[PDB]
Amino acid sequence: KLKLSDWFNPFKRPEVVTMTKWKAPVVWEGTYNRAVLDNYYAKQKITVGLTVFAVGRYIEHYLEEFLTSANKHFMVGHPVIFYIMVDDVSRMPLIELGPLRSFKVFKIKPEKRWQDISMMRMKTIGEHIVAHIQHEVDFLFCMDVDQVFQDKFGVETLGESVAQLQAWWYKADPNDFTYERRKESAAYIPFGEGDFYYHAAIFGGTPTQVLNITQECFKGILKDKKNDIEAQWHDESHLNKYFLLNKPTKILSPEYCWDYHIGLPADIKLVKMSWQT
Repeated sequence: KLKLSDWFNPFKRPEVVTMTKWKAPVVWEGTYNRAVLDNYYAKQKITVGLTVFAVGRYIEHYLEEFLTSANKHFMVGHPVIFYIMVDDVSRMPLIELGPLRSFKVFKIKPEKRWQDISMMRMKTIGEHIVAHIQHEVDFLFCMDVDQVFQDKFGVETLGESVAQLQAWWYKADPNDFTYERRKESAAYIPFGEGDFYYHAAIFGGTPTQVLNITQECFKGILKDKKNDIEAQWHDESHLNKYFLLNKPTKILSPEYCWDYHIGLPADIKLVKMSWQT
C-alpha cells in the first residue's frame, strides 16, 4: 500500500519543515499529490468524519459557514460524515450537502456549574467515538467551528494522529511556545522540551487515535480540576502535552489553518482553512 514517496515530496518545499525528527510528514501545499491519494483512498472506500461543536452564539455566527465550506472542500470525493454537536438543535442552520457528505446532529448540554470550560468537547468526542464513530469512519477530524475552508482540505491530511501547526507559532522557538509551564498542570511542558505548538482547532487521526488523544486530554483537564488549576490554553494545552508524549504521525501546515490577520507570508501558498470574523 501507501509509502511516503508515493504521495509526499519534501523538496517541492525546502524553506519550511516538511519532516520531523521522528519521521512524520509535515504537509505543505505543493508537497503532496492529492490525485494519487484520492485514488488510493477511494479504493479502500474510506470514510472521514468531522466533529465540530458549536454552542450558543457560535451556532449562528459560524456553523453555517463551517459546514458549507466543509461541504465544498473537505475530503472532496470521499464519504464524509459531519457530526454536529450543538446545545440547541433548533437553530441548526441545516444546509444542503453535496455528494458524499451527510451529517448526524447531537444535542449537548451547555456548560454545567455555574461555569465549566467548555472543553469538555474531549469527553463528548471520546464518548461518541466509542458509541459510533469508531464504527463509522476510518479517519476523524475534530475541529473548532469558528473556521472556514478556503480550499481543498483533502486526504493528504489523513493519518494515525494528525496535528495542526498553530499559525502564529509555526516559525517560533519551542520556548516561545505558549505551553502550560506551571508544573502543577497535567498539561505541563518544561521549558527546554517541546516539538511544535499544535493548534487545538484541528486534530484528527483514526477514531482510535482520536479516542486516545481526547481521553488523555480529558484526564488532564480532570486532574487539573481536581487540583483547582486551569491550563493556559485549556484543551489546546493538554493537546500540546499529549502530542509531546505521543508524536503525531502527520502534521499540517498553518496552510490548513491560517489566521489571515497574521498576513500572508510567502510560506503560505494556498490557504486550505482560515479562522473567521
